[PDB]
Amino acid sequence: VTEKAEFDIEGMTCAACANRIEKRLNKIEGVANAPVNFALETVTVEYNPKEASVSDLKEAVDKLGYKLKLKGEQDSIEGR
Repeated sequence: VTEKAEFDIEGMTCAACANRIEKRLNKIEGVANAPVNFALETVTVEYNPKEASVSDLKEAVDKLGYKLKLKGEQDSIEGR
């Protein structure tokens, strides 16, 4: 179905600005959820690697102005 990926944020960390992320990611067709964090400096995306990719959504964030890159997956631990 969908894969639960994490991305680490270099630029801004503020609720309303970050809120644009949600829409900028929800733009991806093959998306389910994108409950990004607006303090912890981490974006978290639930999307399928069929329709878009990390590179695409990364571009959406770069286009906002501030840089994005993958970290790994949901959380630092919880192997499941």
